[PDB]
Amino acid sequence: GTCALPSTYRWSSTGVLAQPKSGWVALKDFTTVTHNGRHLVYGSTSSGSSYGSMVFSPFTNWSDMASAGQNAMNQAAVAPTLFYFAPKNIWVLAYQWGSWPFIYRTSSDPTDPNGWSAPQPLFTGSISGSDTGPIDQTLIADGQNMYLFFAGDNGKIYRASMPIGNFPGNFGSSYTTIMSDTKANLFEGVQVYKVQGQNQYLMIVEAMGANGRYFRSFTASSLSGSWTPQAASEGNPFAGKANSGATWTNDISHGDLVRDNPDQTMTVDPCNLQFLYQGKSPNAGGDYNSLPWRPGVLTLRR
Ligand SMILES: O[C@@H]1[C@@H](O)[C@H](O[C@@H]2CO[C@@H](O[C@@H]3CO[C@@H](O[C@@H]4CO[C@@H](O[C@@H]5CO[C@@H](O)[C@H](O)[C@H]5O)[C@H](O)[C@H]4O)[C@H](O)[C@H]3O)[C@H](O)[C@H]2O)OC[C@H]1O
Ligand SMILES: [Ca+2]
Ligand SMILES: [Cl-]
Repeated sequence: GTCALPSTYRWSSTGVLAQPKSGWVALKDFTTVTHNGRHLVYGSTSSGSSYGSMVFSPFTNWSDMASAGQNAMNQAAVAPTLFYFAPKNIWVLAYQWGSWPFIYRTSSDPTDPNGWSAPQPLFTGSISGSDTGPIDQTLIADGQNMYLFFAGDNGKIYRASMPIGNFPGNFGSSYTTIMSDTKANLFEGVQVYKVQGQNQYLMIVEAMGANGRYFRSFTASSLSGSWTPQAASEGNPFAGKANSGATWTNDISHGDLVRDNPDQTMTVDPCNLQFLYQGKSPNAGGDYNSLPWRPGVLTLRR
């Protein structure tokens, strides 16, 4: 009853799933789990001037995302990562920008945008040759170690680790540079998952293609191991204009595979793979920060 990841990906897509509430021009950078049988989605927001964050009211079907309440967080958690940390029975929301490069907060109730604890440092390091600094963290643990992965808008992917028993905690300043390519090839939006039923981990990285944003995939047998390109070109992407089946967007950008198990292992089921992504009208132009990004969901066609 186990499935493998395909070598070539083909998706079908929803249309735009929701419009930003009054005061925002974009919904972005989604992170999602299933919580009590419902979709639980955090994201960045943009007013065009600054980024903030929000959580949607829980909803059972993606087709009902359009009517879900949009609940602003009073303290911004830009480009968030949401998961349940089972060893301490606590929810974790990690994010960028504030007192430290990466930050996290904890909660016993992840549906509440303002029930999160005081911010704690997640990462305090700095990288070279980046206009942004550390960007788009994710967190993932195996049975032994908690890993931090992140990007730098500069062609590099970075990794840090600690024994799981030391988490929640600060990774500190140290990191490993694990991948290095052109800025376009390894840009941002990095995510890492355990492939359920396989001795395999899946990494996806957002790249800048000729036709728009797309994702390149890599696999590893271990979270500390080397990453092998999988579907890693614009013509044969993990997800992009070439294979999304989306008509409303030519961009497949920063989001999260749908995680049915909300825990720190970031486990995905290759038999029912879905991708909650951000896209935008091909006609939308202007300053990056003002782009009208919207949620969509891809469903893998097997
Ligand atoms: O609490 C306070 C903090 O909030 C504060 O955080 C700072 C907030 O501003 C941050 O600057 C942003 C860095 O990230 C950028 O997003 C990039 C922009 O570039 C995009 O890529 C471009 C797309 O178009 C192409 O043509 C072009 O070639 C690409 O480069 C990319 O997709 C985005 O992710 C934002 O635009 C910046 O506003 C800053 O880093 C934070 O430090 O700090 C103080 C603290 O007290
Ligand atoms: Ca993310
Ligand atoms: Cl490491």
